[PDB]
Amino acid sequence: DIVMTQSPDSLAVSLGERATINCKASQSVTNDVAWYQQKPGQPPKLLIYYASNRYTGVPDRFSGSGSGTDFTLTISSLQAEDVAVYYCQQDYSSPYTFGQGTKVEIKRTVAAPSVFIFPPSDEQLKSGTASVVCLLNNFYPREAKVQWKVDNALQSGNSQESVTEQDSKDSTYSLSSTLTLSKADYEKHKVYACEVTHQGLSSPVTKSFNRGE
Amino acid sequence: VQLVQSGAEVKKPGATVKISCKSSGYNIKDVYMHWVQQAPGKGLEWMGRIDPASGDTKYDPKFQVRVTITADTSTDTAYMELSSLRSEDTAVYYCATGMWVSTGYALDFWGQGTLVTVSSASTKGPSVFPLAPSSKSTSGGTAALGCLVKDYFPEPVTVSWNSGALTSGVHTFPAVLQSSGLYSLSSVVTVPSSSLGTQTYICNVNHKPSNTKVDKKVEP
Repeated sequence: DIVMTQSPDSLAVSLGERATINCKASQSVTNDVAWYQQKPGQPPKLLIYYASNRYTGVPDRFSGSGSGTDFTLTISSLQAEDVAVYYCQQDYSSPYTFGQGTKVEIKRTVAAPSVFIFPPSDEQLKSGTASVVCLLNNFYPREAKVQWKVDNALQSGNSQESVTEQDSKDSTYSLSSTLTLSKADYEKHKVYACEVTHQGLSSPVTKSFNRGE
Repeated sequence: VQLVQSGAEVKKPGATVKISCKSSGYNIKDVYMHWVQQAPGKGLEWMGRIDPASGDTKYDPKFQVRVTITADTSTDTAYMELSSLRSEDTAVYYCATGMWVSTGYALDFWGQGTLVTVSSASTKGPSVFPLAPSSKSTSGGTAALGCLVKDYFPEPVTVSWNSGALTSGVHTFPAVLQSSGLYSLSSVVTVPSSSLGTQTYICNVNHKPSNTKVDKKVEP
């Protein structure tokens, strides 16, 4: 019933730059706030408690500040291991609400994806459904748009996306989109194309095949 | 000092679960135990606390109605029970606690996580289909191959290439739940195209819940 709004929702900083998250409580909360760090898979870690006290073992990079309703976590010089989501939490009163979290990620030079397109296996067409798969691998930043078109017809409700975690070496993202349709629909139509829009692209790149080739 | 939680569960809608969480190394009854929920790709959300000495619980209204937290000081383990399960209850559940803070109810110690899935879907191994480009010329010297791993339940699957021999350039995607009620993902790998198909690229998929290891030779 106290609401912890933190911003930004996503932070991208170069290796060794500073990192500022902050948190706004809906209601004066004194010094009674902790920050935590979570990484994919792992349970969370406590970094600061009581607004500005490093839990022993946590290194000097991390420091918290503020009291009342406006609080901030600082990361002096980001490092490879600091990529994670960062959460804010109040222990002032009845329900100890967390914030929604800030994703902190390594800034990288921009890079467009390499787009690849896969037609369905004859092996799958026997079961009576066709999955067409478009793969944009190794791009940064994550923000990417991808539209399916079957014979020039913008597809709408019939596909799904998935996205990797940022890469340890590359600091890049890969994405796949999968268009599902029936064997009939697949056999009636002819040109299957995905079209990708991204910062690093100077204008959209289409990858396409025609079924019968 | 460790909190060890119980294993992943798969539960029909309208069922009830009791996740446990056991504590070594410190006196359970001297400190609070908190449970927290994390919906797939969402934030942490505080469910409720319990005082094992008293039995005294506080909850979040969101969770009061349907969640009961209890603690058994005889086994130094704390339990969490949701009734009237629901697909949106699918999330990882954490017990947590604080006892080396020294000034606050902040939680320095957390469990593995315990995954609860709620689904009407039945246990089912995946069907595996090769992702290769049309033809062939193809790139260069750079092509992508892969594996559509489709229609399985529950999670998880282990994908690998060439029985582990091949790790570079491989990305296995976060599984995705379809309207089936079943999971589908794919695994892909960048390779040098001049080297193709001098080398075969087999792709090994393992779904322990349905006792299923399968294998695809991928070729364009």
